[PDB]
Amino acid sequence: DVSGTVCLSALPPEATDTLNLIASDGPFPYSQDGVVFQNRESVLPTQSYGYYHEYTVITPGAR
Amino acid sequence: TRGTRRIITGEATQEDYYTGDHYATFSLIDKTC
Repeated sequence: DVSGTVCLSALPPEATDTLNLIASDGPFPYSQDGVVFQNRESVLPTQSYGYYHEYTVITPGAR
Repeated sequence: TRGTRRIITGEATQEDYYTGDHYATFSLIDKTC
């Protein structure tokens, strides 16, 4: 289940950085950025393999 | 390690999800507020 709908202004400013890099296809800060997300727990609606992709939102001080 | 925050994209117009807890829960992102 998806837990409602959160304003972009209520998220960390680093989330806006991630959205800007998704639009330009990078360059990305982490190796795992752009890989397929499997959705193996069915939290999101079921879709084909390759429908969903994952990207890091940086946490300041976490390298 | 890089912390627990991520965005997942789907294929549809503005279909983006935020997680703060390494995929345990998700919310749809409203880019208009």
